[PDB]
Amino acid sequence: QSIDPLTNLMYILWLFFVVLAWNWNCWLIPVRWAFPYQTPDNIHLWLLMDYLCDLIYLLDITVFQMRLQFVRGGDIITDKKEMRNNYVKSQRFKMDMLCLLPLVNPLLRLPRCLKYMAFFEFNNRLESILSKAYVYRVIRTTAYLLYSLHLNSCLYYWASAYEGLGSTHWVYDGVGNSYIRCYYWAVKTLITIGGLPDPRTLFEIVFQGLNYFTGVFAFSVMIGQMRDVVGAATAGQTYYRSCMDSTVKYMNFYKIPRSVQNRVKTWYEYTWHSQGMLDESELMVQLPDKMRLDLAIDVNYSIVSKVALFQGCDRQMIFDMLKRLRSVVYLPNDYVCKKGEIGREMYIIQAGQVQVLGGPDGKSVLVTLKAGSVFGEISLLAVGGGNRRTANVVAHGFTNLFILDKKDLNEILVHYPESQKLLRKKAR
Amino acid sequence: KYVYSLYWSTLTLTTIGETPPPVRDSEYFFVVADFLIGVLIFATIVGNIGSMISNMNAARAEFQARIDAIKQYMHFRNVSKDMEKRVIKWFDYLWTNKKTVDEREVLKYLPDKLRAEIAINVHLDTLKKVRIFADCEAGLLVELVLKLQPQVYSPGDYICKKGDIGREMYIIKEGKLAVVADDGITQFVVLSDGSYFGEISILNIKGSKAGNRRTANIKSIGYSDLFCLS
Amino acid sequence: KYVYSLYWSTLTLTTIGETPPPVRDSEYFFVVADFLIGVLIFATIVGNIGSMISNMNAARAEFQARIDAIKQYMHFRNVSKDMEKRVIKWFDYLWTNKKTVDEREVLKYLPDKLRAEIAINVHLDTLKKVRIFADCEAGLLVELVLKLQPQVYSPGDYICKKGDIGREMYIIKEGKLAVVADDGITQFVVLSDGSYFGEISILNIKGSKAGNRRTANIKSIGYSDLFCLS
Amino acid sequence: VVIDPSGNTYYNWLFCITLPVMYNWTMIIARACFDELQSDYLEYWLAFDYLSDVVYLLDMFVRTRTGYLEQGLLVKEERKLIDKYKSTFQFKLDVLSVIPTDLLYIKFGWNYPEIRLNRLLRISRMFEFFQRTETRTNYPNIFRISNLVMYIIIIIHWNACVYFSISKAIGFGNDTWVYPDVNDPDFGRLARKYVYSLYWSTLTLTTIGETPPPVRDSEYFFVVADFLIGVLIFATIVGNIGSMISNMNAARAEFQARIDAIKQYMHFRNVSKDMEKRVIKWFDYLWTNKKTVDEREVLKYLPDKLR
Amino acid sequence: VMYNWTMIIARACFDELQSDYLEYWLAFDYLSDVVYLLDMFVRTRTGYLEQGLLVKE
Repeated sequence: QSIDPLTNLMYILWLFFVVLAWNWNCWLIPVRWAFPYQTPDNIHLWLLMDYLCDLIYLLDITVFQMRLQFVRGGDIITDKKEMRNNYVKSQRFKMDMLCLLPLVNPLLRLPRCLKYMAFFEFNNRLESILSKAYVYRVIRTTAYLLYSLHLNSCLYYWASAYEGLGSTHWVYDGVGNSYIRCYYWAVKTLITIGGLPDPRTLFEIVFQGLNYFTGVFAFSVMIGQMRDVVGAATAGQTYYRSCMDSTVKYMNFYKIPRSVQNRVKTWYEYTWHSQGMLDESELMVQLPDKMRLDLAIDVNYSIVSKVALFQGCDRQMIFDMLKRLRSVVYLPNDYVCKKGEIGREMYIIQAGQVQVLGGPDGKSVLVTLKAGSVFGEISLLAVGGGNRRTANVVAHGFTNLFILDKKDLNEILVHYPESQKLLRKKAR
Repeated sequence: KYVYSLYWSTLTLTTIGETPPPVRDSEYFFVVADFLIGVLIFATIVGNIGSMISNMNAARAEFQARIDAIKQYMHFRNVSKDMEKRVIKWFDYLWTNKKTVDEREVLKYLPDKLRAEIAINVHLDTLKKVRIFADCEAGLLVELVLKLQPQVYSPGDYICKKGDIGREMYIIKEGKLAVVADDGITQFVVLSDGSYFGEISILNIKGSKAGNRRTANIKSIGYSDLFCLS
Repeated sequence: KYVYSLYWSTLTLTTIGETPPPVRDSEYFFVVADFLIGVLIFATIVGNIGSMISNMNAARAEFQARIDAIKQYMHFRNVSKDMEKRVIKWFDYLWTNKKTVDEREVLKYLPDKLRAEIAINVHLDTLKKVRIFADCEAGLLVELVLKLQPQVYSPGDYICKKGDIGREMYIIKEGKLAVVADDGITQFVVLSDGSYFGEISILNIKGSKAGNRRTANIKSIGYSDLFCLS
Repeated sequence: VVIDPSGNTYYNWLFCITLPVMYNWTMIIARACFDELQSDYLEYWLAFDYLSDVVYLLDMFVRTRTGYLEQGLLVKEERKLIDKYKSTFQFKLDVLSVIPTDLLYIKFGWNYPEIRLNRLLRISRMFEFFQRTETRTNYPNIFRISNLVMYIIIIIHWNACVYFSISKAIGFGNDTWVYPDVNDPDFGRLARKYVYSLYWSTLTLTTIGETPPPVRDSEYFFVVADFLIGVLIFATIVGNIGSMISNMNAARAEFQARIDAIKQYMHFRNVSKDMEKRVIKWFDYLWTNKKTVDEREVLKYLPDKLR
Repeated sequence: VMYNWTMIIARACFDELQSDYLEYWLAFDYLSDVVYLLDMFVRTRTGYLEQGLLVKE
């Protein structure tokens, strides 16, 4: 039963456990080496978690890690046969088989924790799935800085132990929890390692600039990740705002009246919500053509396929019309169709409701159409100025129509004569 | 009791050596957490004004990029100095009187109904004043209003000279054109805003006298900012 | 005499303030200027590192913007969940194999001569293997190579179906297509790289039996980057 | 008689009016907060104040004779120019800054220069200069970094003056946070005072704590306020520097991105290495000879007539 | 909400502030709960767009 490395929803959650175990090792080995926390009262409980870490590391070499579908020449291999030998010849098996061999002590597990690519793969999966993935990078670099401080404190504790508790000025004692003491020391020395009247020796003053540079580098990385995250978060808001005040400045320059100004501002605000984009074509053009075609045939294909006007035509025709459908949002009480107008287009309803304002003297609803209803298709087979609209059609609220202009139909018809003859026969 | 604690919190968030050492173990946790938390907020706020500042000066950045690209182009093409000063003055005018954005990309997102409304608000009376378009349907006049295209000129620029091929109709929105002779002097008439020319040549006429050919050299006195229909 | 001076310089310009305070009215503004220079320096490193990390992480930013935009669109228009999975898989495949940017946009920057040479290099041996273009002039074949267009597909996607207009020829560069019956479950011929099936249809032969109509359903079993000549 | 607001006379007059505005913004607070500058150099800053006032009046006159373009033609009518001037908030600000407030000298004494604090409103004119210069300069980055540095200098000077005024209000020597004393042989010299105030303000706006700790509540609050202001200042500085570096490197970054796109495509499709060398050499030729931009896209920006 | 955020931990920690200004704290504290109830009322009296119709039920 070959599993999917992506979107399996269980492989990522098990990678979570594996990266947690790897972090446990990478954070506990320095502590076990430096601090004498491996007391007889805790050695057994630590070594139990050590056994579980060994077992989960084994699970990351064979079994579940054994199965992984991949792609070769476009073809997805998911037969549980060929990647049995692909993994053993891959780099993933190379960084393994040395991270698990038997060999507490500092050098005991330092070569036994080297899976830096499994955590990167877990990262990639997280940013693939998680929507708010920008902050994950900064929390990653925060963990990096905290691990740097952890190592700097473990080394300080080792130095103090090798020098003696109460030997020189910089050493500490073990009356309390020495871990937080050493962490405080490392943090303090990350910015405070100078002092003219304290020439310690020729090996401490020289590297103070080095540690200050490391701190400044990490701090600049912090600031850069914040700035990138803020920019990525506010890009869409800034673009929408900029378009809005550019239109507002244009209209104020041209002394546009207050009412139409309110209408266009309402359109801007209502389209910014529930869309996130001011227009959909700029997104679609960047898309692959087959993706666009599938989107068109999965959004509004069944609505146009049941239209009685285009019955019996081929599929390429209707596919191309779907590709040339243009979305539009109408405000409440907006005259979608006016009485005595050319009415060349063909609207379909995808969200909202529209009403045919008829009656004895007008301003009277005759019939309301809902999502999935088309109207005006009889005009698509007309000629120049020969389909004067019959009545008035008004949008009840905020409606979402799909317009298909007659000129686009003519252009599409240019390439299809066998459907053109049928359409002209229907018109006749 | 409040202000000293506020100052101590400020010091603890900012620095680590400006306060007496946390002689008790539980105080070390407080100081370390304060340092990490404060560095987090400081990075966040620094990134915030960084992004804001980058956003504030961005139109200027693109405008300077356009100007630099222009100058490089006409540097490696040996364009004369007069044209150099003319285009530099043009970009100076664009930046000074804010006109960098064009009208076509400003309204590229609005639906056709709102575009039609704003467009008939901007110029419908002038189009109704046009002799040919006077007594025609409102739908046609709406169709002819969305097809206008802005064209902004500079002082001394020639909109058209005698003998040129005419396939446009020009309506002066906010400008002052003048009909000059072939020598450029001896002003004949001055066309203020709201007027138009080349309305008979925009439509083909059986046996027209001056077929698609201008019969008068007209130029801009100052800036023109007129609209054209093809 | 130099080590002490260098230590004082590197402690004053890092704004640590561990040096003895100025006492003689001339060290004061010297230290003030040193603090100013240190502040400007630190601003320089932080700005340079931020710009470097922004530039080095820009392609992922645009790809994430496009992926979030398309996900939001497909959630807004209530597309099928199966298509959601298909589109997400197609995008992750395109990012994994570094095929995100379409070839036309990628090659738009190159000059015409270099673009033509690269196009001849990449696919002109394959265009000489098609039956119709075996004995053909090389000058025409160069233009035909220049006219090829890329087409990327997905598993289960149909290329031509049956009874279509049939106005294109497809050259399988990468991937594997398949010829299936009307019900896409039974397989007859599984084509491979370099093959082609729309050769006769484009050249409309007089009297051709069942002209410009595909006679077999062709579906992509992999991702099948193909090239089309219209 | 009317001067083009885009010409060269307008720019040099912008410089000429930027001079006294900066002089006021820098010296008024200094000679009000110290009272030894004000006492010693009386006639210097009588003449300088007279010059600043007459330059302000000349700026009013120039703004009455500036001119604007109507229908694309610059207006050359005095009445229209005067009415256009007397319609903006700038006219109100200028009138507020030009009222004679020196009559309070007889009412408040010659020890109060704060009465000339209404002149700190023509700063917009100064801002205008630093905009126009930014358009006319050869290398904008150097000018903008100089402007930012000058702003930081002005803020630090204001903080030093405020600290000295607070120290005087509390009393010289009342505690270790205040200014030491005015009776020392060196600390009562008006040079030591100003330079030490600058040192303290710079050390306080920047990383906090190095100065002697506060004693009283007002000092405790002032230290925190200065820390907040310094944090904001340093964030603004780093944001400006980052924007500078990004703007300078944007062109090279985009050209490099184009190159990596081409190289990735040529690594995807198996291309002869000789053509890889040829295209790389072509891109290097484009970069070295400053021909990296496309002519068509460059000309797209221009209007049709100029094109 | 602003008052309940920056003026509750200042009394849970500075026992003198509450002991001194108890009457003002009680008044503002009851006002806060009254406005909280009115928050429920308003939230029950807000519409929402259904196909752009702005439901008013």
